[PDB]
Amino acid sequence: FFTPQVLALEVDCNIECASLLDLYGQIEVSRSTF
Amino acid sequence: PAPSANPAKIFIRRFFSAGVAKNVVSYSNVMAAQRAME
Repeated sequence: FFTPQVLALEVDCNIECASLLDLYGQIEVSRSTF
Repeated sequence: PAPSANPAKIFIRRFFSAGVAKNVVSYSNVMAAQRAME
């Protein structure tokens, strides 16, 4: 008989780590075994 | 005027990767056009 007020928050607490993929040299490639 | 929102984002999502400076033509295409001039 009593409907709770569904609030619109969503907690998380889940660190990824940190980004380290922009320092490395980037080269787009083709069919494998270059 | 310009809306800056094209449907060409379907590839930068994952199919492409931003900030890579990819070459415009395959190396095979270059050498193929190379030997084809002789």
